[PDB]
Amino acid sequence: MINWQVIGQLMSTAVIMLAGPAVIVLLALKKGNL
Amino acid sequence: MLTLKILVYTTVIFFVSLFIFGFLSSDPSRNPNRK
Amino acid sequence: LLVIKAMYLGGVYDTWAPGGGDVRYITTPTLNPIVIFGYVFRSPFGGDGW
Amino acid sequence: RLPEAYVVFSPIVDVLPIIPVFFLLLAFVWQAAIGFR
Amino acid sequence: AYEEKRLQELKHCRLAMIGVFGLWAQAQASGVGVTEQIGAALTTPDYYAKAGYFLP
Amino acid sequence: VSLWERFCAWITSTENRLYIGWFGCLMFPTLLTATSCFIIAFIAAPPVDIDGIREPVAGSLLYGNNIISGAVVPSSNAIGMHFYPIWEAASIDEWLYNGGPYQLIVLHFLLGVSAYMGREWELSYRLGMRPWIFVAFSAPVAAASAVFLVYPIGQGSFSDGMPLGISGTFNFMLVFQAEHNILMHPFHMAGVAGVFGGSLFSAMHGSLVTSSLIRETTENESTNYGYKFGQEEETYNIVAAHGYFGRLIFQYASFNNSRALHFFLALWPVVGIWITSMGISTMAFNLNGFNFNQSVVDSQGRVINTWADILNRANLGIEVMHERNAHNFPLDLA
Amino acid sequence: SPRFSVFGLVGDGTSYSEGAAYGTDQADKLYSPYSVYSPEGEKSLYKPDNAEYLARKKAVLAETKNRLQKIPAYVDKKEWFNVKDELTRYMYETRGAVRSLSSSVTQKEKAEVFFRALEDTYGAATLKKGDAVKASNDKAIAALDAFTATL
Amino acid sequence: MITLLVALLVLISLGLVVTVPVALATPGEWEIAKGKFNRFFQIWVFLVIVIAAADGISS
Amino acid sequence: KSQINELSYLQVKGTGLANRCAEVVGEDSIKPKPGAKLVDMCIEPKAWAVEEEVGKAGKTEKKFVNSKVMTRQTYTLDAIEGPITVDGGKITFNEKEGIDYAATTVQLPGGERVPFLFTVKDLVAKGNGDTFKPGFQMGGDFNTPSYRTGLFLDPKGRGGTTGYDMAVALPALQLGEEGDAELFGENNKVFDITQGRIEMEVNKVNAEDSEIGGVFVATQLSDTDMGSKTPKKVLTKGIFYAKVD
Amino acid sequence: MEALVYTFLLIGTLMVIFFAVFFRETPRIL
Amino acid sequence: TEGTNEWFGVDDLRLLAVLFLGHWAILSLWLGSYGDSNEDEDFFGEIDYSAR
Ligand code: CLA
Ligand code: CLA
Ligand code: CLA
Ligand code: CLA
Ligand SMILES: CC(C)=CCC/C(C)=C/CC/C(C)=C/CC/C(C)=C/CC/C(C)=C/CC/C(C)=C/CC/C(C)=C/CC/C(C)=C/CC/C(C)=C/CC1=CC(=O)C(C)=C(C)C1=O
Ligand SMILES: CCCCCCCCCCCCCCCC(=O)OC[C@H](CO[C@@H]1O[C@H](CS(=O)(=O)O)[C@@H](O)[C@H](O)[C@H]1O)OC(=O)CCCCCCCCCCCCCCC
Ligand SMILES: CCCCCCCCCCCCCCCC(=O)OC[C@H](COP(=O)(O)OC[C@@H](O)CO)OC(=O)CCCCCCCCCCCCCCC
Ligand SMILES: CC(=O)O[C@H]1CC(C)(C)C(=C=C/C(C)=C/C=C/C(C)=C/C=C/C=C(C)/C=C/C=C(\C)C(=O)C[C@@]23O[C@]2(C)C[C@@H](O)CC3(C)C)[C@](C)(O)C1
Ligand SMILES: CC1=C(/C=C/C(C)=C/C=C/C(C)=C/C=C/C=C(C)/C=C/C=C(C)/C=C/C2=C(C)CCCC2(C)C)C(C)(C)CCC1
Ligand code: OEX
Repeated sequence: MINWQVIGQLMSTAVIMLAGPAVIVLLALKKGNL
Repeated sequence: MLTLKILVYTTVIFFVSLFIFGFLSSDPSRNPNRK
Repeated sequence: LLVIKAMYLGGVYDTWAPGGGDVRYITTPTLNPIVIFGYVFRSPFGGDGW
Repeated sequence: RLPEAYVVFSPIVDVLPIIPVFFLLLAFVWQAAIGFR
Repeated sequence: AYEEKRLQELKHCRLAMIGVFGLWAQAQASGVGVTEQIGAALTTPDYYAKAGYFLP
Repeated sequence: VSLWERFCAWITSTENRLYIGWFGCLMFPTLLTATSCFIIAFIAAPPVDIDGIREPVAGSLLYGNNIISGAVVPSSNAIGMHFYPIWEAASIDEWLYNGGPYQLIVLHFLLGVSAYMGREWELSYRLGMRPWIFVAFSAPVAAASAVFLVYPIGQGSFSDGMPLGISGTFNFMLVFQAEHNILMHPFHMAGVAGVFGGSLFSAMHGSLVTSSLIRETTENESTNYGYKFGQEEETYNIVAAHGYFGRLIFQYASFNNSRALHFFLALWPVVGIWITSMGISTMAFNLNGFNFNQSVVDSQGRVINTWADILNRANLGIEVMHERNAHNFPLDLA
Repeated sequence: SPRFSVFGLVGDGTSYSEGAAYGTDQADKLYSPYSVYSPEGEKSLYKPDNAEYLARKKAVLAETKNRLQKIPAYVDKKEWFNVKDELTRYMYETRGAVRSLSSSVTQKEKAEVFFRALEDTYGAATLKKGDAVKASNDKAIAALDAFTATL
Repeated sequence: MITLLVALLVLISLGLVVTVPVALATPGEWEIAKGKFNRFFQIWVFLVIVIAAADGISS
Repeated sequence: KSQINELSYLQVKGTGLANRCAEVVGEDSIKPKPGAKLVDMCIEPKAWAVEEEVGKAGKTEKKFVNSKVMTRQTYTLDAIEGPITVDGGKITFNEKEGIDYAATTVQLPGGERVPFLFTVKDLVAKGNGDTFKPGFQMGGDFNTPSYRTGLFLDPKGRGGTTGYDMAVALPALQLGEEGDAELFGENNKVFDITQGRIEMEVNKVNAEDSEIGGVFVATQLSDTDMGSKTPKKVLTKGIFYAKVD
Repeated sequence: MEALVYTFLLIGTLMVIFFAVFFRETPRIL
Repeated sequence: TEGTNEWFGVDDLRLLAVLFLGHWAILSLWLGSYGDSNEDEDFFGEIDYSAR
């Protein structure tokens, strides 16, 4: 009874809204066509 | 009542058709740049 | 596709159905243009509701 | 409820509709990373 | 203007060939004439007809 | 050289005193119809049974009103959203009894003010201007269509439209607060920020131009005679106004671009009035403002009141007293 | 020092105003995290096997035939509104009771035949076809007894 | 088994969400790496069909 | 009528047919049974006249002046039922239920609006004879209830069974020993019940449908507004229909 | 009787608006 | 009758006649400028300045 719903929701929120800035950070490091 | 309805229908279709065929009267060309 | 769904592939939910509202094959759609375009050319106001 | 083979992924499904809002925010991050030029 | 009349004849020839095919095919498919199929479709149904104009 | 082309050249002529245009072919007949019917109904119109319960409300000056209390009363609740022209009314006295003039004025006003908006596009096109003055006028047009058309549509009756009167307007505001809690709606809050900010920015921009006017007059003549109509030079020191406002708050918070500044003067009230017009249009379908009644609760479970609860006691006083004979059942679902 | 509950993890959690305690406040398992109800197992007070539920559905099926039999008395008159109202006033509970009693695969296809004839009765009543209502009303009755004669 | 395959499809999709636009928006990497990315596209498409098979078989 | 029952609700609505009475076809006779009962009595007024002193050519006789209805098509009573009692010689009708009242407002020449509750409430109507005939005459008195109930609030918030009992916007009138006695008639809302008189007259009887129908003439008093104005006499004429069983 | 004053003030206000529009001082350059 | 479902509010054929006659009258004036206009004359702008 470790309440995995808010653990699951806040981790899946954090993975998802870091995946977008991860694309732009990686393209800034690769010096891509931004 | 129904004589007034003929008069209003005649009046509305007069001004709406002036609006319609006026904006069909090559209205983009009526600008001060050309024509 | 909506016509195919309602007439052949399962039907659509008809809240007006006899017996209670249910899924129903629409077998006789209204094809009369006076009825059909009578919705398009009626008043938008109360009782008419375009 | 999701079907029984998929109720493990129920917290992931809770964030999936918000992802279109994250796409509008992504266009502002990309414009800021290029410097708005 | 005579060659325009020849073109008006030919374009009406090709159009009415398609038109008389549809008349022949609808008269078989409906069983009635075309004024009798159009006039029944350009009229309101008898269950749909408003009773109408009972306001004194 | 044809008759229609000579009529088209006159209609779209920029040498008329007032521009007519093709939107004026809808603007001038509808608005003069609504003006003629408004003046006659405001001065002399018999009392209107607004709530459908055969309790007629006097609205005109000849039936004992003044300028403040006088109104063109909305249509009967028995009519609802039904179209009520004169020719559907069997006598003009029946049309006047059932609030007929309200539907005539409102529908001709809303058509005519939409055509006023298109006329504002049209003259800008014939003058070679940029087009979007009429987009700014769309914010008061959306507000007029919300309280006269959209809110009747959602509530299902022209009787719930805003009355064409001063005291009828305040009756419209109070009943709207009791039934929808518009003060706690954030779209009215953005509208208040639109008109408080807009009159702030009007007084701000008007101050800084008047503060930084260049010497062109003497102490005897008016200061406004330092501007000549048609002059090419700037009439005020915008560097001095930017240096003032940049020291009043801090430097980075002031517009040095006059084009960006005047765009901000256009955007703030117009977006604010657009949002509050979509507050009225969404409270038309009873998506009401925030309800925080009995939301603060102590440990035992008892309700601790807040300022929203005292606001709720004033909403309760309007709603138990509004339309006091019209209700038969314990919920005002209309 | 006030009562704290970070969502369910840190603090009390089983307090009267904690909103993100999904099932951690109560002992019995919920249907879902997004529910306030326990599932549809046993310990539930609703028993779908019970005799008063079956008898309510059978009483709908019996009175349906009584309402279905006064249809042609509206069709030797021409009260077409009474035909359409009879098929929807009492008979609104018929589709709910017939599909609840249709368990086997032949019950379901014998039930839709009654449903098709019921919609033929209704559609002929809007079209005011007098012989077609009665020709559908006997088919609706004859398919109704065929469903009830199964069980 | 379905829960194992969808969890693999989520991980492959999360890898393709952050690597496909990087490969397309650096101006040479897609034509030098698309055999590797079409291979992941086919494992992605084949996972959907195997899940659709296992879901329909179990129903 | 059989014709009206052939129609849908969607064919009738908006048309104004729902405010009309059915017409009866034929001259026949119906003899009511001991358990007989009128069931769907429609009563449609077609003329309205309010009594007022008028100045015709040189004098000031009392005339019923024809007035125009402003409450549009809400005036027809319908679904009136009640038993038909057969006395020794005569046949009587006691109405019990149904929509036996309709609030109507007529306008007089001059702009004067006369609201009145057109009603047949508690009608006991005595006939001549024992069967319904094309010359049969039924008539009797009814009770007109007050147009506003005691729950009705006036513009100042005063009513009979609810409301203020004082002119609350003039608080200094409650001063001295006389108080607001000059405003007593406006502060005292009184429920008044007056009498009306209807005279029906059958002229068409359909025996196969058991339907009668003819004309009527009725007189009653108008709204008193809880005893604040003097009521006017309203004469109405029109058509009725009933089914006899 | 005060409605005579109310009508005269409103009609008098509209007459000022008429003269302000059609009898305005025309803005002129030079 | 106002709540009945009539096309453009036409319940009498008088109203249909004045709708046609009103719309055809401005059409006939408009055809005085745009009748006798060539159908095959095109342009490749966003706007045409053809004739009067
Ligand atoms: C600018 C002109 C104008 C317009 C637009 C209106 C509009 C209106 N008037 Mg007003 N009126 C006007 C001037 C105008 N008025 C003037 C000058 C007078 C003094 C004579 C009046 C006197 C007057 C009175 C006394 C009344 C009105 C009323 C009305 C309303 C309904 C009238 C009606 O039913 O017409 C008929 C309208 C039509 C037949 C519609 C024509 C539109 C066409 C068909 C466009 C449709 C295109 C179509 C969809 C395209 C499909 C094509 C596709 C199928 C291929 C309407 C809001 C009534 C009212 O206010 O009710 C409350 C009313 O009682 N008017
Ligand atoms: C006592 C002073 C006072 C203050 C500070 C406010 C403030 C406010 N009122 Mg209130 N109000 C007041 C008196 C006041 N009011 C009075 C006397 C009345 C009549 C009785 C009202 C009636 C009223 C209504 C009906 C409403 C408000 C609303 C508001 C809010 C937005 C209004 C707005 O944007 O205006 C225009 C102002 C600007 C465009 C300038 C911005 C001002 C902000 C607050 C300054 C921010 C500074 C920032 C934090 C500093 C950062 C930079 C820093 C590093 C230097 C704002 C919180 C609205 C609301 O409730 O919103 C939630 C609303 O609906 N007011
Ligand atoms: C100090 C407190 C305060 C403030 C600043 C506001 C501010 C506002 N209120 Mg709010 N309100 C308040 C308290 C407040 N309210 C309270 C306490 C209540 C509860 C009683 C309300 C209940 C309430 C309601 C119900 C409504 C508002 C609305 C509004 C907005 C009205 C402005 C507008 O939209 O006009 C826009 C302009 C117009 C409507 C006029 C249009 C002009 C037309 C197009 C042309 C007119 C020409 C004319 C006929 C002729 C001209 C003259 C001629 C000679 C040329 C404004 C944001 C209204 C709103 O938000 O509507 C969107 C609204 O409906 N309020
Ligand atoms: C890879 C292809 C594929 C696809 C698309 C499906 C899809 C489906 N199968 Mg499965 N199936 C598959 C492979 C597939 N299966 C395999 C390999 C096997 C083993 C042989 C099975 C064995 C199987 C069985 C035994 C059953 C299914 C069933 C189903 C349906 C499940 C829901 C339902 O009850 O139907 C009801 C119908 C729907 C829910 C309609 C869903 C489609 C709607 C219209 C959405 C589509 C919208 C549109 C395309 C999306 C936009 C796209 C884009 C262009 C913008 C669903 C349509 C069930 C079924 O078919 O029931 C009749 C079922 O009993 N499948
Ligand atoms: C030693 C000890 C004991 C220690 C104790 C510590 C201690 C001393 C602490 C004290 C610290 C303390 C609080 C000091 C800080 C001072 C401080 C800021 C206090 C005030 C408090 C407070 C929160 C103030 C905030 C109020 C504030 C500044 C609001 C303004 C917000 C703001 C950005 C407004 C801008 C609005 C705006 C954009 C308007 C412009 C629009 C407009 C029409 C402009 C017109 C215009 C502009 C032009 O530009 C030009 C050109 C022209 C033509 C022109 O028309
Ligand atoms: C954490 C949350 C993250 C949120 C992410 C974002 C969410 C969506 C926000 C949308 C922001 C869009 C930016 C648009 C920029 C733009 O407007 O440029 C237009 C000009 C260009 O600026 C001018 O720009 C010029 C340079 S250039 O044009 O940009 O090239 C320059 O010359 C000039 O000095 C300068 O003023 O901007 C200005 O004139 C200043 C006005 C800025 C106002 C926009 C703020 C938001 C609206 C105000 C409030 C609404 C009113 C309602 C209140 C009741
Ligand atoms: C009032 C009712 C009258 C309408 C009658 C309805 C019949 C319609 C006409 C049918 C035949 C016309 C021949 C008449 C002869 C005639 O004179 O026509 C004339 C007409 C146009 O020719 P004109 O010379 O008048 O001018 C044409 C232009 O060049 C402008 O000048 O041609 C057509 O419209 C024929 C189109 C055939 C279309 C048939 C193909 C349809 C198949 C579906 C296509 C699939 C598309 C997918 C892509 C692969
Ligand atoms: C010198 C001398 O002596 O004589 C001279 C002078 C003279 C007399 C003037 C002559 C001439 C000129 C003539 C005879 C000209 C033409 C005569 C004629 C008869 C021309 C019909 C065309 C019909 C068409 C195109 C039909 C399309 C019909 C179509 C496309 C349809 O869809 C059919 C339809 O049923 C449906 C299927 C569906 C409906 O929805 C629509 C309708 C109802 C339409 C001569 C003989 O040439 C020479
Ligand atoms: C379906 C699915 C999926 C997919 C999804 C995804 C993953 C998507 C993406 C997502 C995204 C798409 C995201 C994005 C995000 C974004 C963000 C988070 C942003 C934000 C930011 C902020 C807000 C900031 C901003 C700024 C800047 C930068 C500067 C200037 C200023 C400002 C403040 C404006 C997965 C794989 C999971 C798997 C499962 C299922
Ligand atoms: O109309 Mn004007 O206010 Ca809307 O809620 Mn219901 O209805 Mn009446 O009451 Mn409340």
